[PDB]
Amino acid sequence: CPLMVKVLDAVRGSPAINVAVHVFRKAADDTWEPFASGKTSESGELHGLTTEEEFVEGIYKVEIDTKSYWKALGISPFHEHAEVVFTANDSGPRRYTIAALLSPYSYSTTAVVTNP
Amino acid sequence: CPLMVKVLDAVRGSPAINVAVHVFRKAADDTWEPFASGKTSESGELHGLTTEEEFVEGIYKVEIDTKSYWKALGISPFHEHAEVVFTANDSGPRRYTIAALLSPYSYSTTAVVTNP
Amino acid sequence: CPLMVKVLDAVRGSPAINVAVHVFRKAADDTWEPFASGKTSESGELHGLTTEEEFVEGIYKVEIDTKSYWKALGISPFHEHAEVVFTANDSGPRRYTIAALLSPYSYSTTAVVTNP
Amino acid sequence: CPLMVKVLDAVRGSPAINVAVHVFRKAADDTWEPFASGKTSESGELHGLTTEEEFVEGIYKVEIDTKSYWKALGISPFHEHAEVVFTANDSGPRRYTIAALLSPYSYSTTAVVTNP
Ligand SMILES: [Re]
Ligand SMILES: [Re]
Ligand SMILES: [Re]
Ligand SMILES: [Re]
Repeated sequence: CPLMVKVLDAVRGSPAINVAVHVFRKAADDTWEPFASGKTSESGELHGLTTEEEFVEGIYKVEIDTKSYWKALGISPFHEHAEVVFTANDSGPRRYTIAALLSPYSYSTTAVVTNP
Repeated sequence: CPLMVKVLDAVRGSPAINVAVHVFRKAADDTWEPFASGKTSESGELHGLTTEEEFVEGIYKVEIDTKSYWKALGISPFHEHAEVVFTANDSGPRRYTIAALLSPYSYSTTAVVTNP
Repeated sequence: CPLMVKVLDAVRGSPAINVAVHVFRKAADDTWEPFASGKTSESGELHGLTTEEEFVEGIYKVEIDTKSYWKALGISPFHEHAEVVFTANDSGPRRYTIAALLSPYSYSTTAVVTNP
Repeated sequence: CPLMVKVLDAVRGSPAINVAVHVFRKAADDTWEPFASGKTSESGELHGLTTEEEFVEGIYKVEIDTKSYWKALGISPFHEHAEVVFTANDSGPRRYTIAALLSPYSYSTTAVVTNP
């Protein structure tokens, strides 16, 4: 419940299905440790990355790999990786939605952060 | 010139060229009155809409004829047109740049106000 | 189920609660007829505007009035109305989400259009 | 100059001034190599990053130090920095303009490619 990633295609007005998502957390030594991963559903969303027990304060990186999405559309992408880096839970637990909007020459990302 | 409009196409990664733009100003009876109109240049820009003297404080609406633009490129888009409203306060001379970024199912608009 | 409007605040990373939403449909005579209305919930979303029986093909306008949201934040907005106009159901029934992202000097809107 | 970066602040409706920008180029071993860096001017622009000869085909990452920018304005933002990737193909001379629009919880990036 506390972390959900959503990916949308601005050209098609559609969810982006089968986008690979990787989450890393910055460790003590300043390296990126693996945290969680998954693939977006039919609705362009990925739920169940983590639990409130595991999603502690820290610096997180969310990566998306869109190759499979673009190729399913018959598109040969010129690049296919996007990353965002943020601080989480630093004023207490919140629920986070990280949304990306894709097009060929533009990219947006927005975070919505709510209470219970 | 105190008012410029700039339009960008996120599908082509290009200025949006020859796009029709209409600017309206809210009248005292709450109707939108025509103010100026034009078509974007080869750089995606439209200047010469107003002199400094004609550009008074008020609530302005910029309407961008995205429908015709996308259809001319063989694309059937979502919106009939793109619209943004912006307010000009009274001030010393200020330049207002209205920037739109277009995709077939999404757009974003920003008003940049600078003291020249 | 077929039409949902969502409004988000990009400054705060939050849903925009109590935003008034009005939907109009273009009639035979080219006037805008009232269609539906409501207010966004805690989650920034408004569901239950219409039913598949009523949401027929046509040209629709979705208006938002953000005054109550901004004033609750202690903000005195310089304008507080946004509109989008689109064609619906023209290739068969779809579900539509119309999302707006607000900030003081920018505005985005995106439509996501899916099947069952 | 064939590469320019432009950064806009959606909270203030202004160019984002004195913002640090780093540009990296992907190397043959898949690492990001430093390419150039600078700070935005009073118009929100950064030019002089590269000569035409140094700007070869490749995959480029533009990192914008949004964290420091927002903190300097008294705002605690979501992202540690903003990142966009763009690819340059081999071609006749082309100008690449990378445009970012910043809010504390959202940003959008676009690559505009023009034939001068
Ligand atoms: Re991508
Ligand atoms: Re404004
Ligand atoms: Re608004
Ligand atoms: Re690109």
